[PDB]
Amino acid sequence: MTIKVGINGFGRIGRIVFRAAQKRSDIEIVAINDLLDADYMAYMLKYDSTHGRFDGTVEVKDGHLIVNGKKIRVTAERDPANLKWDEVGVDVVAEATGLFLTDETARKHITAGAKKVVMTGPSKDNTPMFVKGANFDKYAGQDIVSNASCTTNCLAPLAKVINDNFGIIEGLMTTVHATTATQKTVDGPSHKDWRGGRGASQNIIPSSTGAAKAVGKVLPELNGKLTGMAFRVPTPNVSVVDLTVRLEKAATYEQIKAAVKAAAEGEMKGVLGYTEDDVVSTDFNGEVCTSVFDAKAGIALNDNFVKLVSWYDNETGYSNKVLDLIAHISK
Ligand SMILES: [Cl-]
Ligand SMILES: [Cl-]
Ligand SMILES: [Cl-]
Ligand SMILES: [Cl-]
Ligand code: NA
Repeated sequence: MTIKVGINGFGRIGRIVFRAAQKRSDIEIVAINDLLDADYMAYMLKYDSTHGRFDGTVEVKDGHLIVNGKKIRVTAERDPANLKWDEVGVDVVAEATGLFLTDETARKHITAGAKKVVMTGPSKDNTPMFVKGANFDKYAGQDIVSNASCTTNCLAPLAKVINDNFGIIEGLMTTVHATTATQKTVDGPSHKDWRGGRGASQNIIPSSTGAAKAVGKVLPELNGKLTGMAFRVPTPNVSVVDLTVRLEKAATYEQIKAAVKAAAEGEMKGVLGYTEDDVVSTDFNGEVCTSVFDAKAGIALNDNFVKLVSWYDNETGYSNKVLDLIAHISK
């Protein structure tokens, strides 16, 4: 009904999740933790290069934050066991620091008073992952879950539809992805990912992403049938997937369009979108759907070998689904 949420990590996702929460009445952010002074969090919230100025009022009082007349407890604990979430009545924690993606590390929020935790990234251990449009129904009361990755949220719903209707024998996917915080402005160090340390604005950078393989986990029926890679390009936000699949049942492109459009207007409304316009990436900046099929962009070699294209706002879509998952596990 009215779920109290605590955000750990006020980075890109933390902040977009925060903004999306203002527009929902069933969820309230009541606390934020990060290694930042309240006055600086206020700044990061008020102004955003990609999504413009915060629609609302934000002031600082007594080292805490006041957003639209509500107190938000601001803390700067490095170790999550000290967060004392129960003091501000937190039901669920959105773990968004990118550092606690295992059960033992995330479990600390529960030790600190929170009832459940939602990792805003794919889990490094086998913490179960949930993707709206793919397997929310599979949630089974676990107290710690993952909302997977932004790319998986784009791919899973589309793949599910395609597979349910025509059967995916095998597929390879590519995502042309926007630049992110892990990259560098100019050629710099990235010991675990050499290419990733190259100047982001000057290059097309190949990168790895198990996101395609991870679909196998949220959609068991596709386990071992998909995999892929990514190219990081110089745009600040919004990415796109290029799924190339081989189908069991023959289907004309017109039939595929109809299948997706049906899903978008029906069962997967709000998750999977459909467009026939001449769109470009900026047209999805701010998009809430996690996957928006681009009918005109895709191409079919034949009734059984097709290349499908779907857009996604890697910050906004995912952030909204984090909230959707929080709401879902709180039923
Ligand atoms: Cl806003
Ligand atoms: Cl999983
Ligand atoms: Cl679902
Ligand atoms: Cl469901
Ligand atoms: Na709210």
